[PDB]
Amino acid sequence: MVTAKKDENFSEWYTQAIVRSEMIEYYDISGCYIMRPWAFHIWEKVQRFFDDEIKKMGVENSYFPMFVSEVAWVTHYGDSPLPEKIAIRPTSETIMYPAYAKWIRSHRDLPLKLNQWCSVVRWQPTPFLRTREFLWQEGHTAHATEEEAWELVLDILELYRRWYEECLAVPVIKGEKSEGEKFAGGKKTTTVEAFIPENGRGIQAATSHLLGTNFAKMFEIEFEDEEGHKRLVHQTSWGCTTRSLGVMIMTHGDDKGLVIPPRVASVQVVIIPILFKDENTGEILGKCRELKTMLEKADIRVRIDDRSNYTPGWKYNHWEVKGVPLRLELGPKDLAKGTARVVRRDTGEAYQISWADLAPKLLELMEGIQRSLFEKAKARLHEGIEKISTFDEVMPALNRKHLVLAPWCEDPESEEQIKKETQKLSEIQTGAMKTLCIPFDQPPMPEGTKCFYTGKPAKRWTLWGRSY
Amino acid sequence: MVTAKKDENFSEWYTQAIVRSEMIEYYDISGCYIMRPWAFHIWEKVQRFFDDEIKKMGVENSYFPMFVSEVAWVTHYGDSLPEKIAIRPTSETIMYPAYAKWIRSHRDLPLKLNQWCSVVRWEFKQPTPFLRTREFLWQEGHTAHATEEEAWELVLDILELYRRWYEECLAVPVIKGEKSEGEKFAGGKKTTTVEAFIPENGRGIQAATSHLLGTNFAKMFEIEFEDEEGHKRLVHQTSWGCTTRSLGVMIMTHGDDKGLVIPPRVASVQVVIIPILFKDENTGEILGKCRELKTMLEKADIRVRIDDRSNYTPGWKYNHWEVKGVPLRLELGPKDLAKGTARVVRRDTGEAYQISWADLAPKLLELMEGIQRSLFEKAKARLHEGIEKISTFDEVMPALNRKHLVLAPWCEDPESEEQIKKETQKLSEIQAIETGAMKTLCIPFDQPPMPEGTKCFYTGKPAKRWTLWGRSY
Ligand SMILES: [Cl-]
Ligand SMILES: [Cl-]
Ligand SMILES: [Cl-]
Ligand SMILES: [Cl-]
Ligand SMILES: [Cl-]
Ligand SMILES: [Cl-]
Ligand SMILES: [Cl-]
Repeated sequence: MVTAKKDENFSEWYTQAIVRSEMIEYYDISGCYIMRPWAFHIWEKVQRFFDDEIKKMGVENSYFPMFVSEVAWVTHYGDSPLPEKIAIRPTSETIMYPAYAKWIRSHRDLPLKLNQWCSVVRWQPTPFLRTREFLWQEGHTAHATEEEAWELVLDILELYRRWYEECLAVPVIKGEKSEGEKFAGGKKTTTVEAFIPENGRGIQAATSHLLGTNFAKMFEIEFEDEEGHKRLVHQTSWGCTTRSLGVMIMTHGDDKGLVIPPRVASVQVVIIPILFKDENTGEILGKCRELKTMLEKADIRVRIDDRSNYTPGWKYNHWEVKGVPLRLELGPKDLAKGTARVVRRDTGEAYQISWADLAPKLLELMEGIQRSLFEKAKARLHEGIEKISTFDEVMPALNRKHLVLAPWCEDPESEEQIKKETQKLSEIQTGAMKTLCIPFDQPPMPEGTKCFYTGKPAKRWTLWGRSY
Repeated sequence: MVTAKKDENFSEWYTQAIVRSEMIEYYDISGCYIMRPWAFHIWEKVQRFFDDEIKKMGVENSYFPMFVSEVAWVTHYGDSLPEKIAIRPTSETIMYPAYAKWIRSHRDLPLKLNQWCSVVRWEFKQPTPFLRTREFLWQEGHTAHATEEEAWELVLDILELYRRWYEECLAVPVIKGEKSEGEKFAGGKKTTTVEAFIPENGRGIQAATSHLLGTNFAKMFEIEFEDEEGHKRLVHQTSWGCTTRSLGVMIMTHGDDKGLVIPPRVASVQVVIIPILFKDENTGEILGKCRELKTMLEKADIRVRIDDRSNYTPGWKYNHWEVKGVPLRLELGPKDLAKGTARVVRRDTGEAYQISWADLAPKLLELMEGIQRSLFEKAKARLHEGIEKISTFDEVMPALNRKHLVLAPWCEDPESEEQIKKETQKLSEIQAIETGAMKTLCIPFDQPPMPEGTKCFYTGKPAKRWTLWGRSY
């Protein structure tokens, strides 16, 4: 059972929700966690979804060593030292890019498209959101042209929007990072941003980089043009991590614990046979098994919780804290009437559905729930963004736990100034406010509109806020 | 092109085939390889098949951390770490303290976990991709049950999946069996196995294992639960794993002198379309029909690739896809455009078929089935031809020298195995003068009859069970 209130002690509510739903287990190296089936199976769903979509695009998977010759060093084995100290892979570029130079010779070798599903390590932790060790996906492509490369960068970004909005039901905002927030080696970084109302922080959801040609020049990734001319390749890289799970929990969770969007739920309907005195139990258990079969033929994912060592009441709370969307109760009365009682997790509403009507009615409720979760979350995000024009509007907005959309000249130096300044003021009253992205969806920029900070001509509207 | 002959130069053969098929790239750290798609997608398909099957059993996936508090130590970050930390040696050290916390009552049982991941084994000797590597991919399962009976049952269920992984997906025949006391897992009580055979060097190779760990691990980590009557019991555990070795085994089993032969059930591309074009001839007539034929074939779920690359001849493409072991090649030339047919070539036998465009999808599904059945049947016939049923130790060296295994009546005494290993190691060296040790591979589940007085082929003590021996990987 979850006792901490989401809107009162947020970090405590969160720890409760993930721990009490059996998603994680804690561990003696800080920033490292055991990922349990309840969390891992949800990751399987999005992984499957993304994997299928990238295969449609002709992307292939592969696996690279975790060892190369910033860095973390394996220097000893036992007590004997290593004749050469071997590095754990800091980043994949080190290995993939030499290999790309050797595999690419002609335009006939392009585009080259590889992805990896693996875990990675980094070196003040929060489960899912910021960990020393996570699962992710990372893709690296090589093209003959920038247009082709750029088209892939956006296609992936669109898949990341889908992963969040279609699967996780989390609304996200597409945009470019500032010069100071993009990948430093790369030409151009696109991103997806989410928002956590309860502490008003923005959080980067996934990223898709147009890397251009620097790494190609650096690793001599070169190809023969159709006319026989030596050209550099145009590269992209992209990734999305198990952070996405964090955001989903934080977005849809309520006081009773997890709420899982049907489209990614391991168990969509849990069936709970009510036993009170042992005269009707056989018929009841038998019916449930039939309903499971009937529902499964409609692609519904179902688990009968017929464990005899637990009460009906214990089962409700259990499947509620785990966030199963739909609970179906079948007791002696329900059996006699030919019906089942169904309760949605998002709202608590209960329905009495007759056996024949069950598949279509559950299919429909799940769509209702999935959509309802997203729209509620979308409404919240819009409610958390304040359009503003002057810097003095900023601190009052951040105290409302809101983000801000403001006209900015896009001067990198101004962004550092803005970071420092907002940090400084937040202390008097980290607290810093930084660019989250410059949205693809730009409102109009009336002529002569000034940057909200420097007074100079504003170039574009920028999403700002406190951040993870 | 592959230049080494599979039975004359087996190792060289194997090395050419994996590289020229573009299954792997080489890497500056020895025993470490990049696994390119042609290889990795075969891993993807077996993983899918296996992961579907264990979910039906209630096994659930999880992810345990790669680092911990014979070990490889990470000591610095840049130029510098306070506690020297370690790449996870086995998974038991992290997993079993967690099982100890998770298990308290009979209601918590059974507990069935699995992990898909990469592993580092630091000691490898001489490196060969899929066979002897620093890093590999695997799955490892770990369960815990109220009774030994239930766990044992799970062990055998898992072993059955391992037979299916090999025989159904990779068309590799295997033999289920019990390991001997000296070949089993040290700490466990019973260990079952799935063995394969490599005709070209006469070696057996362990394909996968499923262990009845019993309770000694429970005792060591204090994984106890309370009985349904309040008594503290130790859990009965299992574990089981299957690695990328499965692929090296598939490679060895079906390959021939032109290169790889990949079973249609796991081939990344099942049907390569090869437009009979030359440089700057393209008029769209050939590519056009090729694309239509592709679309038509994917409507029957055939995995299809057109090789439209402009700067290679058809002959070079024929060889390139043969080396890669694509099961089926479909050739579309001007002549075929004129006759309303395609010519398709079976990779496994060379046999060619003239097939009319409308017959292609049903005739190709049928061919792929046949290729899949044939690969298994021919490997199974080879497997049973490689096994000699014997009565005494004398018949041993001659059989080893025919690159075969032996099936012998054995008393199962653990010291005899160590002896049988030494003697054969010694006799092999004698011949080298003018490696070689023979061990138990398994005690097969499938027991032929055992007449009343039958003696142990080596000690003369009365024999207990028939036992499969051979030289080994
Ligand atoms: Cl938090
Ligand atoms: Cl899935
Ligand atoms: Cl990346
Ligand atoms: Cl924070
Ligand atoms: Cl070999
Ligand atoms: Cl194991
Ligand atoms: Cl088939």
